[PDB]
Amino acid sequence: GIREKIKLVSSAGTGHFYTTTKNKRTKPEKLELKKFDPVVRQHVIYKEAK
Amino acid sequence: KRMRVIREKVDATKQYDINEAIALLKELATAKFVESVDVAVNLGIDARKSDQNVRGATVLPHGTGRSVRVAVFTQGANAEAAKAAGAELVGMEDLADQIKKGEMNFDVVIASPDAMRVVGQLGQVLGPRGLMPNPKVGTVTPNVAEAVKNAKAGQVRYRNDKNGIIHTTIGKVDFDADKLKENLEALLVALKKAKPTQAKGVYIKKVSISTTMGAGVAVD
Amino acid sequence: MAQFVYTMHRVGKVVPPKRHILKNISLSFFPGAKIGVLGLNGAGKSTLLRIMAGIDKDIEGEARPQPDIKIGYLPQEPQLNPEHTVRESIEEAVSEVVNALKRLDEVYALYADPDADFDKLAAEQGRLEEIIQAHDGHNLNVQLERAADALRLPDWDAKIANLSGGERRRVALCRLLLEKPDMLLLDQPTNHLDAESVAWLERFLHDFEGTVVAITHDRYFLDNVAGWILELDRGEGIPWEGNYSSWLEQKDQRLAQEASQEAARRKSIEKELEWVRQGTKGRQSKGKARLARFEELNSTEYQKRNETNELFIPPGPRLGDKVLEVSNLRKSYGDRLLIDSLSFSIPKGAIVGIIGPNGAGKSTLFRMISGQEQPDSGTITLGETVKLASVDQFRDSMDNSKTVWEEVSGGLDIMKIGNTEMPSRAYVGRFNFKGVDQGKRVGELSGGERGRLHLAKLLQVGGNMLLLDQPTNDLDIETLRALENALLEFPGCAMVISHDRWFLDRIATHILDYQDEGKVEFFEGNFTEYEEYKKRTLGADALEPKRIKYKR
RNA sequence: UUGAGCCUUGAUGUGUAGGAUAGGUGGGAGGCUUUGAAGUGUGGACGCCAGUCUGCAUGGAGCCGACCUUGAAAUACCACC
Ligand SMILES: Nc1ncnc2c1ncn2[C@@H]1O[C@H](COP(=O)(O)OP(=O)(O)OP(=O)(O)O)[C@@H](O)[C@H]1O
Ligand SMILES: Nc1ncnc2c1ncn2[C@@H]1O[C@H](COP(=O)(O)OP(=O)(O)OP(=O)(O)O)[C@@H](O)[C@H]1O
Ligand code: NA
Ligand code: NA
Repeated sequence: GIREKIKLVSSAGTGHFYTTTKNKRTKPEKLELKKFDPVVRQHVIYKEAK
Repeated sequence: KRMRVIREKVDATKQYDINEAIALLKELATAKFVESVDVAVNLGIDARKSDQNVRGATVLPHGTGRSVRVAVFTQGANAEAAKAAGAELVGMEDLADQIKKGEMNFDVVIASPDAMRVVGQLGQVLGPRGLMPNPKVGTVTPNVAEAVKNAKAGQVRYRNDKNGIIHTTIGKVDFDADKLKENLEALLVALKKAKPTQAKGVYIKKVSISTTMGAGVAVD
Repeated sequence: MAQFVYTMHRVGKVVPPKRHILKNISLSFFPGAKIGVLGLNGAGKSTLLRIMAGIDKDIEGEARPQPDIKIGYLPQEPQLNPEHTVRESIEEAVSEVVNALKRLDEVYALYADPDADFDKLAAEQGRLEEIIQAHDGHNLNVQLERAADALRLPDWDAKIANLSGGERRRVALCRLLLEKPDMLLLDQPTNHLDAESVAWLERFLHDFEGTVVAITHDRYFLDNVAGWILELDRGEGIPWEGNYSSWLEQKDQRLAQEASQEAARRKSIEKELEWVRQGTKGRQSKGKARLARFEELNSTEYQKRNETNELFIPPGPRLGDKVLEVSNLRKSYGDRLLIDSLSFSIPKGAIVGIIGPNGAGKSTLFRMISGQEQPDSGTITLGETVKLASVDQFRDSMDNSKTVWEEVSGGLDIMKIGNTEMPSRAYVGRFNFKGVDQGKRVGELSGGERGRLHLAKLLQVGGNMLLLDQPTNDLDIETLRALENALLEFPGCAMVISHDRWFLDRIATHILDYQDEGKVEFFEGNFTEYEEYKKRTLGADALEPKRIKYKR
């Protein structure tokens, strides 16, 4: 096991985040995708967090 | 010599009453001079932060007793308004480089809310001694009638030093000690009103009173 | 009592592999304290500096500065603008005062205008009447005219592209300093400075209070200023009070004791393994508790991450008598003459150390030798047997988005050094880049590791006229001595440019000393023989320092 | 015997160019100098090494301010220093 849990914090300022596993060794670059934010009800960009 | 001898008279350890300090200081009337007053207010405030510096101007009630030339720079017929009101010097907007080209011994700031022609070199030609005026002090306005009397009154600025230590002229010994105490109260209230946006502890850490050739005494 | 500027409490740090470069470092700092941080390339010194300056908060534990202290952080490789000039780069540092003057002149324009004269002023100018006072925006001109003298900055018209390596660090130092800060955190502040600048900086640092945490591999630099030493060996923080000479013996003692304890633990593990493997002897116990104790005894310990050893240098084509002579060389940039009427001839099988001030043409010489430039007079005459291999002065030529192995080899399972091929993995492993440490991206590399990798990548041409431009950039003591012993065995010719004369004292056989007016003089021998020459034809002149200072 | 703190007494602060070791505001102004000079040996710490502070030698009545050629000016109290 080398994949460790990360959470994709939102970018609308609300408190909402997904969680996933990311190989921090071979992918030092941070993730950012477009995911659904059910608080504001819109497809916003989710940035990488702790 | 005499300063070392009167070191016995001075009691710098003990802080002293507002009027007891003047009682001590007036016994030094043996100096061969006018013996002016050289108060030093010592506030508690950190000078490095910009917001914690104060530079105002207040009109002392009983005056200073010493006068200097007042120079007013007007863009147009502004430099002649004091010529009919007692202004020491009038400078024209077309005479910005010739306002004090020969002599600069004119300790009066320039107030002209309409003529903004002459300022001076931007590089301590009129910015090192404070020749650049602004309405924050109080002189920035197009009404010179008030400033004509304010120059004779001697509205003293609050020159904030490297650690909040300010001096002024407070009605030299020839003025009565009651007038001196009135000046003290009027300056203390003014600076208390002047207190900056951030303050801690006690604002006024100390006050000392002295003479150009006369030793210093606490004020409390 | 009182004091206590900065604190760290149980400040761990975990890297993607798994190890903890920092774990359980709890310590505090005091006003007017100088700390020198030691360690090896990979110990975590630069990460600790970043944490202490507060760049990264991905720690476990706490890291607090006392409020109202200004922190000046000098990183490993400061990044500037290749478009800017020295004037517009330094002018950025004092930013609240340039805008203060500009806005004050604009308000001097707008105040006589009768439009909102009592609204546009009392709210806006008042916020500046003290920004021009506390920071003193009026006298920045004389402040800069004085502060330029001490560092002896390049000319104002100079461009960053035209700027040389040492002058770039000088400019960055001025920019960082001008804030007048209390905490001064520097990571290898003297990478490119010469004797004059280094002595000046290590006098100013000792004078300047507010606590200074400095990363340094230089014993002599550290000794003058450091009052405390932080070790930072293998995820532990060892504080030592003394000097470098006293601390080195304690470090050696610690290593010896750890090795002895390692051997004792090994022997115990053998002895218990024999009992574990013995029989049963009837219907008796065999001691499940003893088994559990033995199983617990099988722990792990970290070998010192890089006790790097002698590097690899593959020699190439045989070289004859002609070693690229130079005749009547003259160089200039506009009117600024660097070298005039230079003529010499390197012998065969020699090492030539080049010494001189900053921006005196040392890199320019390699530039014109490698064909990048042209000589304004004379000619350099290469030998036809000569193979060229010149190391760039700057690490900033790799691509940070590539792995170590890919960057060095080129994505080939077998590459070639010189003429014989040998596998790329082995070629990199010869530079102490083990299989595990193979996988880190070259953007995720310490200064010393980056230097080692860049050297390894460039030295694969298999040439024999090695033009090294400061290989001693970010090298530890052992890393330096590995290359220092490998170079003495080089068959081909080696031309080396450096500022630390102690490295050259062991390897240099010919000397190129720069001087004023653009005077470059050749010499045959080592530095002790150079001193002998000076003493035989001497001159009484020792009045080097003047201590210009910064503030009036 | 000593660590540390506090309060008072002293001393120290040499970028360039005005004059030559000058930290900040002074408050404004010639007063200091005579409990005995600018001057004549040197006491000694330090120095960037030109010297400026200072023990003692007779007499013992002297310097600058102001002008400013540089951003700033004149050690000629006292202030948190
Ligand atoms: N993503 C990563 N994967 C693996 N190792 C990493 C990663 N990021 C950093 N590291 C390692 O963490 C360590 C960081 O060390 P740091 O940057 O403090 O330099 P140093 O060698 O301690 O000091 P200096 O280079 O200044 O002499 C290095 O050993 C580096 O290889
Ligand atoms: N293209 C250029 N235009 C103008 N000046 C230049 C140019 N290239 C170099 N210079 C100048 O030539 C001088 C020598 O630069 P060089 O690169 O040789 O430095 P160096 O002596 O090796 O210094 P360092 O100690 O930084 O390594 C410097 O004054 C630099 O500003
Ligand atoms: Na580093
Ligand atoms: Na160079």
